Amino acid sequence: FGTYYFLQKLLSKYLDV
Amino acid sequence: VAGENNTQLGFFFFRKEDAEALIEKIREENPRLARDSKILRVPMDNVYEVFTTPREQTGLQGIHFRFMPDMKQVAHALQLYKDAGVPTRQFIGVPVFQAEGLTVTTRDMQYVPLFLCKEDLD
Amino acid sequence: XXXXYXXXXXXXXXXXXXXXXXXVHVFRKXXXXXXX
Amino acid sequence: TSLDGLPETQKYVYADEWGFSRVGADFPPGSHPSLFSQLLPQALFAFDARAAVAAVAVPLAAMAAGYGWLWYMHSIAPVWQQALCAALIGTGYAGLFKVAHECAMMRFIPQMPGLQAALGTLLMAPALYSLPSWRLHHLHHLLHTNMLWQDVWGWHPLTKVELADEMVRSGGSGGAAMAAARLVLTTPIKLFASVGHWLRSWDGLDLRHFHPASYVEVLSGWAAPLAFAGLVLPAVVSAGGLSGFVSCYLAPWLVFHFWLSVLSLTAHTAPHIPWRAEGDGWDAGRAAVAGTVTLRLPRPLEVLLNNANYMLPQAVAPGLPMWSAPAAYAVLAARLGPYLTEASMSLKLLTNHVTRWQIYDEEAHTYRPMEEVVDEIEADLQQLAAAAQQ
Ligand SMILES: CC(C)CCC[C@@H](C)[C@H]1CC[C@H]2[C@@H]3CC=C4C[C@@H](OC(=O)CCC(=O)O)CC[C@]4(C)[C@H]3CC[C@]12C
Repeated sequence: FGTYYFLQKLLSKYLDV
Repeated sequence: VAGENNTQLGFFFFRKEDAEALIEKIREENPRLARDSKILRVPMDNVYEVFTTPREQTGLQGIHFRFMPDMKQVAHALQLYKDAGVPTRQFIGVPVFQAEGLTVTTRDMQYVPLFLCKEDLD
Repeated sequence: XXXXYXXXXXXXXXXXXXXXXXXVHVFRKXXXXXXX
Repeated sequence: TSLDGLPETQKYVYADEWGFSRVGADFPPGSHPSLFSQLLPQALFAFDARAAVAAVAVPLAAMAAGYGWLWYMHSIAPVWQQALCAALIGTGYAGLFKVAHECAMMRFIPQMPGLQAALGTLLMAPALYSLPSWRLHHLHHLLHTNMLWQDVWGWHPLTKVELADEMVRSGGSGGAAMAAARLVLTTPIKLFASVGHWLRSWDGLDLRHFHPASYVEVLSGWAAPLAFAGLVLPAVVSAGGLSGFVSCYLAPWLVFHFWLSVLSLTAHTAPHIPWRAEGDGWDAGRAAVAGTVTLRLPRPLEVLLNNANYMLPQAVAPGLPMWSAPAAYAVLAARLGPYLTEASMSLKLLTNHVTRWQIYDEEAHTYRPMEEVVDEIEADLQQLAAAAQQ
């Protein structure tokens, strides 16, 4: 579980600059 | 049914199995028209009405509506015909049956019933 | 009008020439048509 | 890099044995698959309306022609005419689905992000695919490309030690699991294994796999598929009966899934491509460029599927538009020619995927046939039993 917490975290950081 | 030199004709079958067999023959040569069929049942009322109309108003250059009685009752009709004394094997029209002395009486008068079916007649 | 019949598979004649082969045989002497 | 540097004669005879148009050269470690994006001209990232509208409306017209042809003779058609219409509609939908997969990575019309997300959702719906789960799985693929035990959203190969473990865990090759694996990886149903991928989306329909600040977006993503299979799928059946469903929906579905599965399977599988676990010799640029394959199509199919086979021009440049994917490839062979790999449409390639390349062994680092592998690990079971009789 929580298997996409981190990828989505980083994608949000980078695409919403 | 299309023919030669621009001819067509309408049909009216006293037993729906005749038209069903006709479109089963249609399926033999045309599957589209055989899926495009639907079976209608109307009295002689409006077909007699359209008989009493200008046929070229709806489009006529050789469309001759005819009837098609079943062969059972026309055979019974012709055996009636030739048990009288003049033996032939051809018929005119659609066979109707009646009986002498027979007449259906109402509360007011004695009307005459007409039977297309010798079975129902007798 | 009238139509002639002969109980033979019975043949029929209109005043094209239907043949009621015991099925049917729509002779001509192709039912590709409809009302308009 | 598995059959790396040696005379090009034997790599060419290998390419002819396998149906491959080329075998790659040597690639050194320490690189980034985004490096070679610096080569492409600054006009290959251009935007234009006509190419995109063609890319969306051409497979649309293919599908529409197929439907019209079918509804013209809805069910009176013979079997192979039905197969032709099914194949045509499935190919048109594969093209529309590639347009979808483009707008999912935000590189189709970045000018309108909302309109393009709505377009991607609408076009993914008829195939029962959720846009955000697809995007997550595709990024998770790009990150772990050809990595062992890590890229499960691609064609993860079945290895040897795990199959021996299952062999012991089932108590022979007569259980349901072993028979299922055999029948799925041996017959042409493998060419449809993408169906299983479709069942691995909907991650249990469980929001506990995602980031909380995304819940309201993930659920809406599962909405457009469900709504479809809740509204349209009934109507069709209602107006077409069981057969009328196996005709206008299920067959184009199997066509699109065939196209998807074969595209991926031939894009990232080959005997000259090893599958290393990272730490034990993995690299990004290496497993990206060296461990890949590009397939050739007839230009009709290439204008239909919308460049559906050019996966590397957009793996070196994740922001490269779709009508420029061939042109960019024109540049790449100019620079990395010796390291590229290529192949063509051939039933021989598929037959070797079906019968020859079935089990991946990490010792020889290549693919082997399944019956030989299964008899030989039965022989190794005989060996370990011989070591176990005393
Ligand atoms: C019936 C058809 C014509 C219409 C479309 C139906 C789909 C929306 C259904 C059919 C198969 C379903 C899947 C079948 C199996 C599962 C596993 C199930 O989850 C689990 O079993 C949890 C994990 C576990 O038990 O180990 C529920 C989600 C999912 C993906 C289902 C999601 C919804 C799916 C794709």
